[PDB]
Amino acid sequence: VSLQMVTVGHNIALIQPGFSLMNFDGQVFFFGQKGWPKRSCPTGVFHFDIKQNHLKLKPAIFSKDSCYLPPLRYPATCSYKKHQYIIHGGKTPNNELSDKIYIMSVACKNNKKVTFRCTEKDLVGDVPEPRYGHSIDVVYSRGKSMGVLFGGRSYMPSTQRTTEKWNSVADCLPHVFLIDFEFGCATSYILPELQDGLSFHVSIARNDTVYILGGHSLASNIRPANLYRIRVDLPLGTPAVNCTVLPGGISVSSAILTQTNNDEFVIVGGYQLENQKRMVCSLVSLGDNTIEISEMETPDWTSDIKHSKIWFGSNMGNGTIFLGIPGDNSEAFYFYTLRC
Amino acid sequence: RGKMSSYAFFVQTCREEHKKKHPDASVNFSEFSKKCSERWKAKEKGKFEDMAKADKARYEREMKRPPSAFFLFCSEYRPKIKGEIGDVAKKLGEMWNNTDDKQPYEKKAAKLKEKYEK
Amino acid sequence: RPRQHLLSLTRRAQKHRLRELKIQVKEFADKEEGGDVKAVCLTLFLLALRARNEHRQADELEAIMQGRGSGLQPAVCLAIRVNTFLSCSQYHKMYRTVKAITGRQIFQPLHALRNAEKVLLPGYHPFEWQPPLKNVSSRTDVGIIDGLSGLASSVDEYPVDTIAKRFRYDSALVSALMDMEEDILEGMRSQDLDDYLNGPFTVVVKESCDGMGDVSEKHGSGPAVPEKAVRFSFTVMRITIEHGSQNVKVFEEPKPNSELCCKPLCLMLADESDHETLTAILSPLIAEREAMKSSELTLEMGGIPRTFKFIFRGTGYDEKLVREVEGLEASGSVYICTLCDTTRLEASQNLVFHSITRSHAENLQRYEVWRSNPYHESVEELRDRVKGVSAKPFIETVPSIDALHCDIGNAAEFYKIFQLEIGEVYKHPNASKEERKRWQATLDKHLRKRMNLKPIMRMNGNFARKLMTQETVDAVCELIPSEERHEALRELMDLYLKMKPVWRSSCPAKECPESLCQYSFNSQRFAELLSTKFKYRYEGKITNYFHKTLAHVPEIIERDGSIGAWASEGNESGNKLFRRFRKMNARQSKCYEMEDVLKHHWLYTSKYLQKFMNAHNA
DNA sequence: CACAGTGATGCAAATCAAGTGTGAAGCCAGACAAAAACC
DNA sequence: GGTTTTTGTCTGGCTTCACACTTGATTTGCATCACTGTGTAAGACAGGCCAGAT
DNA sequence: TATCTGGCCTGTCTTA
Ligand SMILES: [K+]
Ligand SMILES: [Mg+2]
Ligand SMILES: [Zn+2]
Repeated sequence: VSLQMVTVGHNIALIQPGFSLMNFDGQVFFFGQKGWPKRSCPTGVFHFDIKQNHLKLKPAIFSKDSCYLPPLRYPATCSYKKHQYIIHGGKTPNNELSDKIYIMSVACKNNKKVTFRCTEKDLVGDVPEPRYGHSIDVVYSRGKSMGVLFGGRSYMPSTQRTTEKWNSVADCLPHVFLIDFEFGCATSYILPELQDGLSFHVSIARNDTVYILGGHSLASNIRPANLYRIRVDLPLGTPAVNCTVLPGGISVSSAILTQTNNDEFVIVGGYQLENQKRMVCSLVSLGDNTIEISEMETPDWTSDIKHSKIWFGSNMGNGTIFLGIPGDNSEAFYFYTLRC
Repeated sequence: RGKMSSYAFFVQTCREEHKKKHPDASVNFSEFSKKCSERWKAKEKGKFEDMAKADKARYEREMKRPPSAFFLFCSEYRPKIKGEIGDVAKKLGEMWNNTDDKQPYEKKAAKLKEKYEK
Repeated sequence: RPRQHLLSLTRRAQKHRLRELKIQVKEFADKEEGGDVKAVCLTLFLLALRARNEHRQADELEAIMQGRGSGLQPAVCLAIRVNTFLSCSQYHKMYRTVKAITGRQIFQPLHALRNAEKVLLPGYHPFEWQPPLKNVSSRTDVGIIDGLSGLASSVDEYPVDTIAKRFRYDSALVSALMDMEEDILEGMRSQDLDDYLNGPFTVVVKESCDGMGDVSEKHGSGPAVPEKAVRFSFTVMRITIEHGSQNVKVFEEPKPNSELCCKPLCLMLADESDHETLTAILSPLIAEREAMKSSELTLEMGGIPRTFKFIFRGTGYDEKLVREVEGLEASGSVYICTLCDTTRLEASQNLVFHSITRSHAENLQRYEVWRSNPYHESVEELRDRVKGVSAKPFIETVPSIDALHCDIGNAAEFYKIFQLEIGEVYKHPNASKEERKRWQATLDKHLRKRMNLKPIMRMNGNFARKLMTQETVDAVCELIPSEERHEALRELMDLYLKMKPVWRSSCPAKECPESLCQYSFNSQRFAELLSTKFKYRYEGKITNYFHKTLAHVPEIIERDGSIGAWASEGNESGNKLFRRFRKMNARQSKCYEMEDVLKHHWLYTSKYLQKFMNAHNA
């Protein structure tokens, strides 16, 4: 666990809280630029590579058959196995929520320059209302694959929305969503175990189970220390989901998550209280029917991170985390990598 | 206070004499000043002359919107009390304090409040 | 004992002095004036005063003999306070001193003026919308609202770096309308219409928005805000009534660019170029505004309910901000115009023959085309097909021209031609940067000598106003050797000055009819001059505003009747008010500076308050 | 130990308004006389 | 001293005016709060570097 | 050869 300062290039102003990194074969890429795309990079997607602690963000182009998805802050992102990425929800630069879902896959990789295919996936049934700060994962049960989508926030509904509180948000109803990408349909499941709304939580998916960690419940304004197990059964008939509550969970919202090794991940970052960042780190070890959360050695944080009121970041995919804090005002943010 | 000359003491004693001689009668000022001036115009005056210094010593020691509901109620109960200003007000206030009672007077004031505003 | 002066003496002493003349005056009264000593002395004194040219004391004595209670109604104190720029703290100093020295409460204390303000601010008068506005609240007592409109600020969400206060849009309009009520009544009268007539009035609102720099942050606890501001404002431009098969103009703003009548609607400490924060704050304004298009305001004026329908014209925007909010590319792009689809190379070849095709509704279609890419095109081809609309618009603006910034840009171009004419670039193609610096230095010095202009870093309205004259071309010609080019500069400037009044005056049809008639003809020869005798600069390229000025002025004028009256110059002058008020009319604290400025800037724009200051000119 | 503001708040102090008859202050009348400044 | 002008005193009644008190509601006075701006360009000095002088 | 001053440059320090 080594912390390291990162220099940034001329277009550092793109990086904002709510950005996304995607991993395609050890090459990292960047999505969710601040502002609408400019002529320097019309897709708003960037090859994101740190060479000797220097980050150069370099524009990437789309295939002829691609959509031009708007930059999205706090979307639900997810990796799918033939490798492709799922993006659902998010805020647009105009502060609208997209109900849309986009698929990011590589189209071409000649001369170590990458062309992406961004295709829009239509969705019918019980489509989840437009959201941000929510999780989406794919599971595997009896040789069948299914997408799970939980929690998040949206604006009030048209019936009750007032220009005077036009930007007020509220946690979506905690229904678990099963989303089949092959058929383009979506089924909602209300569970008595999930009564509270929850967003900015951590989602770990192994086999046919998804773990819901931490997060913030807006109605109660509490960051739960609970853990929730959701297992999806995929038989020939109706798929069913069972929710189990497991004591000994983390209390943290907005935390990041990287996979260090098979069956283990690290949790870092995030907030314990509105004005108390979570400086501790957790190790998660996954058994077939067991999950183990254990304290691990804190990193050698600097006096900037310690006293920063906020921080943000994301997993880069190799067990390293790209971390940003608001800096001086010049360069608005200060960026660090954190290896494991 | 004031300090009085010999001629002034003279005029005062003449006014006292005239009052005792003629009680029912009202004196004219201009004529009385004339006749006092002629009577004053060497021994008679010595008494007043010595009285003036005693008065000088005396001068030394002297040197060293329509109305409130209470107002509406007050005005009506005023006639009865008169039959029975400061004492009136005290009685009015004590009885108004001892009294749903003042709801009608305040309804009248409520009607008058819009009339004052416009 | 030398006689003392008469005025020093005691009442007794002056009686003895005037005893001789007292009786002498008494005879004259009984003889000539019925024994009225009071009135014959009052008149003798008054006449003695005016004999000594001392009319003030005579006039004051006259008001004492009558029962003259001199005091100013509070709303009149408000008007004097607001419009003379006195602060409450200074006005309280004035009030206090007047009352102490005169002994009379001529000016009202602040608690009264503070109560007088209530009528003039949003949320006082009642109103109703038929049908009810969508997503807007039927409450009618809503004054200053938090401009973040409930934007999520928990440490998980996006960071909130701005502070903002606003009026609800409808609620603001009502207060504006009620402020204009006397002037709407008078306008009907002067059109020979029933005062009580209540028909469907139509209100045309001019909409302006503006970014400022150099707004220093205060010390003290709060959000670390940026040193920039954005201001959204509206101006009521004209009101007509429908009386038969006619639209009768009952109000038209006389000074359509005056800070007096640009009303503030939203102040925020934010960067206009921070799209996320700009749309978070203003989205509730454009929602309120959209709802008002589909409804009729019924509001009570003079006892009689009146209906009002509203037309919103967003024209107080400079080109940079138009492009940001209508999803267009930035002004360097090859798509040079916000009004047409022409390319900057085509604008230099054709020059004049283009018509207005862009619109808020087209741009929304085009974004969606951009986003969806329905012909599965290459980026080049996709961009060509949507003509540079690669972002989703979020504000409806009129396709127009801002006369202030147009005026400024054109002058800045002429200033560059003057430089290049001095270096004889028409004859010598290449020249070093040092060689170019000196061209500017010559021109800068000469403009100081012959025009009294000092040099400035960035071009000004007044600089533009003073540079674009034929006296200035005379000055510049002294520096250019070739008189074949004195002729070209003189003509180019003559054409320009035949053109300018069209896009600047309030009614070109009434004010420069021959200028309006000849525009298409004159703009052709202007364009031909640039292609012929200025080929060195205008071959393959032209500026945005030259294009707008040359190709769209006549159409805009017939669609709208004016260009100048819809300019941003009024909203810009409001910025000057922003700065003054932030210093000297608000609480010096981070969490009240915006609402105090908003409230007091609204007052400063009240026509009801302004009228008390034209009372001398009855 | 700079300093005169910047506007809104809210609490204390003032003011108001009504009933009517007390005393206190100034005033008038003619005439002459204290003090207090000047040859 | 003689002389000249300020201030009175003597009286009965004339007018105008402040005051007397209580109650609840307005209208004024005032201190309080955390922050504002005016302080805002260039010279002195040391230490490295290398070509042309010693 | 073997040093050696002087400009030159950059950079910090002092007051604005
Ligand atoms: K002006
Ligand atoms: Mg500006
Ligand atoms: Zn055009």
